[PDB]
Amino acid sequence: MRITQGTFSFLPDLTDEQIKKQIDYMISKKLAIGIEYTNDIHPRNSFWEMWGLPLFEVTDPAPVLFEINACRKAKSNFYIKVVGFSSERGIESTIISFIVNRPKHEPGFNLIRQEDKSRSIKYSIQAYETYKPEDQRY
Amino acid sequence: MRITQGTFSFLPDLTDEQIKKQIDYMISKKLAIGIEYTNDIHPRNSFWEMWGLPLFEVTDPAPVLFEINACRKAKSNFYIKVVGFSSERGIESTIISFIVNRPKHEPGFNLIRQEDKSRSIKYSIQAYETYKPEDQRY
Amino acid sequence: MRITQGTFSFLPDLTDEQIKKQIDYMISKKLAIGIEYTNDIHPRNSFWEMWGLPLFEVTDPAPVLFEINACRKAKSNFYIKVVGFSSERGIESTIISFIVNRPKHEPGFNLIRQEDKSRSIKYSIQAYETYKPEDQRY
Amino acid sequence: PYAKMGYWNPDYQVKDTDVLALFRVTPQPGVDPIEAAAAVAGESSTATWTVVWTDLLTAADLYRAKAYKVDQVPNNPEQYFAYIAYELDLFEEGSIANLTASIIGNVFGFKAVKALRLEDMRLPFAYIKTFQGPATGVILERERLDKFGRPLLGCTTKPKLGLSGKNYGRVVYEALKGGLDFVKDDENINSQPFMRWRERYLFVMEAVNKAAAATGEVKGHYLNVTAATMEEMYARAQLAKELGSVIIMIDLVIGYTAIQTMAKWARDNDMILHLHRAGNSTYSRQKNHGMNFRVICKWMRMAGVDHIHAGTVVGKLEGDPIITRGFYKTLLLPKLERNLQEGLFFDMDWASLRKVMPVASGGIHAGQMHQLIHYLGEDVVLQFGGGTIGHPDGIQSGATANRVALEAMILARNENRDFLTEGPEILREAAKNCGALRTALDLWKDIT
Amino acid sequence: PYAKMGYWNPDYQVKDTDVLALFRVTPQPGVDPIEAAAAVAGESSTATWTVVWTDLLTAADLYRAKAYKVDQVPNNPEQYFAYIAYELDLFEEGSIANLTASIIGNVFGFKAVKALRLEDMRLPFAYIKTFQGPATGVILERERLDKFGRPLLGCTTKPKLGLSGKNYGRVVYEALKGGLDFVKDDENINSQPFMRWRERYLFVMEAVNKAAAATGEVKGHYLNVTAATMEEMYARAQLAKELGSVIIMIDLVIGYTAIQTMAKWARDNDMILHLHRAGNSTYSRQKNHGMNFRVICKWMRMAGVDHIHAGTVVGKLEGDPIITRGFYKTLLLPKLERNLQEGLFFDMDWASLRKVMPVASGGIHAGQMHQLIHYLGEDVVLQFGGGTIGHPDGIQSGATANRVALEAMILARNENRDFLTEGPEILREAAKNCGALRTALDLWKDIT
Amino acid sequence: PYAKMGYWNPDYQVKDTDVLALFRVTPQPGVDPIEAAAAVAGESSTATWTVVWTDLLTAADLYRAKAYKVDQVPNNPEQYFAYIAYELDLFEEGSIANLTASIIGNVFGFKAVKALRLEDMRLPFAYIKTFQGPATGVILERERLDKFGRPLLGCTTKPKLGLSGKNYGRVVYEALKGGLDFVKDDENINSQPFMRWRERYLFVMEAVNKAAAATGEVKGHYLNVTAATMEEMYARAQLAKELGSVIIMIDLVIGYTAIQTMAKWARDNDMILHLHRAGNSTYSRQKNHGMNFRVICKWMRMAGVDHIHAGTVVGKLEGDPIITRGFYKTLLLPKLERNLQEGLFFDMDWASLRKVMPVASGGIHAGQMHQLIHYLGEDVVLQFGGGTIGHPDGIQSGATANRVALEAMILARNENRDFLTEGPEILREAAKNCGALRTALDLWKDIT
Ligand SMILES: [Cl-]
Ligand SMILES: [Mg+2]
Ligand SMILES: [Mg+2]
Ligand SMILES: [Mg+2]
Repeated sequence: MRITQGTFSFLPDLTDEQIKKQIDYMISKKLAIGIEYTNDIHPRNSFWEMWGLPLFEVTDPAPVLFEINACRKAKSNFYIKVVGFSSERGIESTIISFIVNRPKHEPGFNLIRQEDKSRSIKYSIQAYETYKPEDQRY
Repeated sequence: MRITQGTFSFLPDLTDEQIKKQIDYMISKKLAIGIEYTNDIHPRNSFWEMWGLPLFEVTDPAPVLFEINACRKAKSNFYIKVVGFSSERGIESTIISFIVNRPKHEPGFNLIRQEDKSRSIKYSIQAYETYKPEDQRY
Repeated sequence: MRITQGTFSFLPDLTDEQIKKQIDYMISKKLAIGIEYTNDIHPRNSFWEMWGLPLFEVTDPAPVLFEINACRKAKSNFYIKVVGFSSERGIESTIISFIVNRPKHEPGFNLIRQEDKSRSIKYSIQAYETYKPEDQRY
Repeated sequence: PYAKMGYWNPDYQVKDTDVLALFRVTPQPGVDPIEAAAAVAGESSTATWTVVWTDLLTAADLYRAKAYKVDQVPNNPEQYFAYIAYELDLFEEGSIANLTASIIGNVFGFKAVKALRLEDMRLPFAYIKTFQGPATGVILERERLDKFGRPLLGCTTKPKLGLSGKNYGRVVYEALKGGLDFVKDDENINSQPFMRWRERYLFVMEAVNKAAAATGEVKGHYLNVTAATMEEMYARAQLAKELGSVIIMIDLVIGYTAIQTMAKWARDNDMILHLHRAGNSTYSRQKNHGMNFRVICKWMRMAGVDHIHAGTVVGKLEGDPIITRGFYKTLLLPKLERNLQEGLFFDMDWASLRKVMPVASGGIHAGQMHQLIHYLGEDVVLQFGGGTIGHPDGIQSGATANRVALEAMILARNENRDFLTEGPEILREAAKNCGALRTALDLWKDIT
Repeated sequence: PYAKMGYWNPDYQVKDTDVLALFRVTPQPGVDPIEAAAAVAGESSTATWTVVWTDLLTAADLYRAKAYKVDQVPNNPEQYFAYIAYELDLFEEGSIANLTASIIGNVFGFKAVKALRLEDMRLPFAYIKTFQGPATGVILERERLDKFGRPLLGCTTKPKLGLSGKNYGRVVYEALKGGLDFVKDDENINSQPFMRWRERYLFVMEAVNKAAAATGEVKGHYLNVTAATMEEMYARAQLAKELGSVIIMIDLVIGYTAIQTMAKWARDNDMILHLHRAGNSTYSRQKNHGMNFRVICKWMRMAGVDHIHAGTVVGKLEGDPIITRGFYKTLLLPKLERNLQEGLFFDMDWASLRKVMPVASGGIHAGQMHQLIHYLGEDVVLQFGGGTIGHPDGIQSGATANRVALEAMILARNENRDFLTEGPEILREAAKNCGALRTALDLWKDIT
Repeated sequence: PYAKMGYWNPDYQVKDTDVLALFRVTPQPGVDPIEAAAAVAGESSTATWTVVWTDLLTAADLYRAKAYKVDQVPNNPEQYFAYIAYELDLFEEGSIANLTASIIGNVFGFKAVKALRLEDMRLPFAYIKTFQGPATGVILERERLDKFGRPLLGCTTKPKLGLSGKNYGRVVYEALKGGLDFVKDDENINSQPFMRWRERYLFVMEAVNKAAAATGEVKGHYLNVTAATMEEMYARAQLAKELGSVIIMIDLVIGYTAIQTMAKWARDNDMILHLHRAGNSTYSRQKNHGMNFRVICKWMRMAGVDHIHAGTVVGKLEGDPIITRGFYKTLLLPKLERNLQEGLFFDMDWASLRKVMPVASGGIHAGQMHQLIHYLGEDVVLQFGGGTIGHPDGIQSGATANRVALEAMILARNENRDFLTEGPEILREAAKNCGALRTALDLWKDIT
């Protein structure tokens, strides 16, 4: 199935020119720009791996695009996303986050039902690929 | 990944001469010296298997080193550690514990998130090799 | 016994000239001036009877002194006090309160001990004159 | 006399600690605007039944509200804007009941005043600082959902009522799986003979977890905890919590104290708290009496709710877009700047209280998305009715069309396309890769 | 660099919401006052271990304290007054721990700063408005005691320690009956092998009720609830309550959080809350390090205690009278006005927080009453030691002399006698009708 | 008279049950050391306001503190060491408030004494036996962490403040994964408008569990439970517990009673309890007034905290190394032996109370590790600031360099290399297999 975390995940995968235009947006919003990657795609996995540090005070999308493609080469069978952080007072947080690479195939999640008191159930989801070590995923 | 339980796990694997010098330390601290091994590498696995009893009143590192190498031969695809126990009043406990053998490859751990009340999560880690019986690990 | 409610009750009963000088004080503090009387002298009797309304915006002590003496004539076997109320923000309350008449004799209070849980006691005080109707007191 | 009793003071200087109110006053036929304002001021403070000695035992002046400014309503000869100041020490800290009791209660005027509407309030910084503000707030809610840079999507279950627990969960599951971020209980659905609340909550949780496992997203369903007594609301809130719901809802009709009680509970238990407030309550399109919705927005942001319905400009609700923009600002901005066209009469610092999320609900569809993004911005929950459930291809499909249209419009906004002018072509380029959207667009363009 | 890192800003404009601190700074031999101030500012905020990318994820500037003004201490070439501003959003509402942790904790300076004392704080209105203030306060405490227009009188039980419950109650009863408004537990008397707390409380209540029945006044004894844990303090507080005590006490050494917890308990249970603070704690007559007592006075009035020892001018404690007058103002006034001679560096509005009662304790006797009324005013508790217990005629008699002297001085003050100049003749006219006072005056004039 | 009233007794014999204090006394210009000591003794016990019959109802002598020894401070003609004895029956069992109230409170001296510092205390065995001691203690803490034979590594989150929950968790996760055993909340970070406490705790737990899964180690984050009231601290402590945190922290400014309450809670709930105490609190480099830190160390080990900041010798804090060694011994040893150079004035048996872990924090970096191991030993938490976060290669990398340097130095210590002399070559041999360390070493040698 398609994982729909991300601002634009209901659109087709973004081309490099679309990606360029989103970097331009972030630049004009004056965001820090980070590249993060993971192959544990759980919705509560808040901390993907960082590909380098976020880029601050950026003025040209090309160095951002170069690092996206370097991450795509090093980590092609990972989810890769671009995050825009705002330092604006009373926001101080991500304001955009979108997928720039998906594995070729997504098996999805297992649903676990642990039966509890009366009719209540305690739920877990476990991404199928996480039943394997990191280097065997996707 | 490298498991970093142990006093010296951020250093390269110890040579036999380095190992010898650590036995000498323990001898001069007057420790009991134990050899323990496991292939369930969970951080809360407090009880590894003992390779023989601890050695008491030791004066020469050679018999300690001989048993380390015998354990390495019998259990090469296990974690093997050397532990120094103090009987000093108000300590009475391990005061040094370091790895002397690791499996050739470490796949690591699975993170399980069981969703609980509100936003809280109950966590488990499960070493990947533990999804298999002991004799099929590493 | 002497009841020692009042600002000056450890002094001898105030003469008319002393009383005059205290009215002058209140006038220069810009207080409302009330005359209150009671023959239930319990310390938690917060509400004595008012002799007329308080006098506001007073400039001459004579009308205050006239009403004190009129109350003394109408109620000679009562406690009579003069109260000064402040309307100053964050005070808004009595800031002086003194006796200007006492009955000729004070019998005092009964102490009641109602025994309660373990060693604790619930206490009441009852002024002896209050065992009689108002018109038979003092 | 009211103008001569202290209540009218043209020379009064407002302090940073004063609570200020702006009333739209319509004076009795042949009564003076100054006397009218004075009456309103003198009624919402120290009621002068003539001569009272006991006033002189207190700092009387402090407790009197001051009418300090009167302007003629521009475009209405018979109506006036009266500005009234209230000392901060009149008000219980942290209490909306006390604030509302103080201002709109005492405020009479039988003989001088024909009609009165409260238009706006300037709550001073030090007063606002006594309230919790949103339990979660926009920034934290987005961190919990891992959802950034776009409006959120929701809809109410259709039909409102009558589905069993199991068939109710079915709708919730389909809609969530199809694309929506949230589904909601109707404000009417509490606990009734056709369906009691515990089975609803139990089947809903199954739907919500199924939908998260099918999408890899955080999903939510606003479980309505509205009930007749506090203990009952707490019981319903406590089951949502126990079962791991991300969000609950309450109806504004529970009233201020139950709202504050619930806002504190949602803060203490990590729960998003959506407030339902009827967009077309009988108490709606008034120009004469009552209070304007911007005042409700201020008080609810102070009380501490996380979502409130704020209006659309387009669709079925026929709002003045600039007045609406004013409701959004009230909810979202850290500082409000006076702007008479938006109906904001005072500057106001929000004292770092968290942001409330506006909700746009009401006869909206996927073909208006450009207008919706343009008028309402990206911090908003857009709620689509039978805009989802009544897609000829299914609930999932209806959800997908709405979600694609939204992402496509936000992508064009970020690219700096003139998406308001080129919005229809943007939707049509999106529909090209999306049949559900193609089907959605054809349906709401052929007639409706 | 600290002056170049943002921390020194001579041009900064203080806001009404800023928390301000005035430190007396002694810079390292051969270091600049500007760099010294900057260091203090930069340490009590964002610690610059050089280069940190994560700062750029936040509104960094907001969190940095600003050194904005430096003056040379007049009469001391080597010491400087550094004024530092802190944004209000740094501070937890209602939390003294957080305030003190923030200000005096982070504030380092090893390389630039040799010594540092905190002299004063400007707590902004909106911050003060987040604290309860005194549980009771002066005005309410006087209404509960029915005692107006004079200082209150108290003393500690002598000996401090060793009396059984029954002999302890005896002293309490004699002293109260003789004239004193209050008797007190020593700060050392908690619960010990020579006497556990329950029997003390039980015999004290009998003494207190006996004394009220013998005088027709409200009487009180400060029962010390100080204990090692909160549950234990609560147990002791709960027995005082149960037995009907008007007043309890706590020791400042329990620390800030237990104090706030107790202040809220005393508000909720109608109990006057006296705080014991050592007048000559080893941490006393400093000019170099620590914090000045005026800051403790501000924080304790905010926390919510009802009494605190504030000093005398005369007697055994050798205070500068104008500095003391400054402590009293901090405790009692609704607004503080800068006055460098009193050591008040900031104007400060108290935001209608209740008044704390100063306590004057320490080597005072009845012959100094004119000086005591003149320096300390009428809102004060005067505590006399063996000034009462060690009267040759008995404890009752010692109490009576103190009480007569007090009433006589207040009567002369109200008559507008120049009671400071004619104080001895005033006491001597009073002693004429009062043998216990005659005896008291002879004793402290013959030698002592 | 004080020397003639009982308070000076040169012939007194100390008992094994006495509580002893050593004060550094500076007598009033032209006052006798014997009278000065006597004054201090007589003030911290039975206050002699002359003649009190009620003393004769008690075993008076028992309650009087005895000045029994006076020595001239060697190297300071005007200062004296006064040794004072207090009977054990004066003190409430298990109560730090009572101990501190008793000793440093009552202790006055206006007329005889100019300045007074408390230097050391001899708590007798039977008294110490009444306190819990550390909730966990060093030996148990290491068994829970499975970490033996080396210092532990930590750092505070940078920036101190301003990061959202999610970006805050990011730092925690990177640092822990990179090598650190612990990350910590700043003492300032409680619950504030930029970030409330529940979201912090929730994201931190995710970071901590992610880091354990990435390393196979036990990981911890000191969640700060410091709050304004006890109920609030308990709520924060109860969430740390619920979420499975190994460790929490409190600020010394909460004060003694909240500390004891928390120490008992941490014992009862299997939680390591770190105490934050400001290394450069304004109340720091005194020689004159206050109390020496060794006394705080004794009381906090008795109260029952598990970690306390004890100082470095090197780095930014300019400590006398032998005085520091004395603080470590106080915290760690089962018996203390008098040693005047370390500032330990009494022998003291610790009565089998558990060990507190010293924390070294303050301008330390990986290039000083040989000095750190040599001065501070292996039972210590070393906390590195931007020594980690501001590594040019990332937080993970900064953590790795610190961790490698530490292991390499401990390995050389165990091999019996003269690691203090050959420390730089040891670090350089380690950096050869470790780029992050190579990068770390170059940075702090080029200038800084
Ligand atoms: Cl479970
Ligand atoms: Mg709605
Ligand atoms: Mg006192
Ligand atoms: Mg620390």
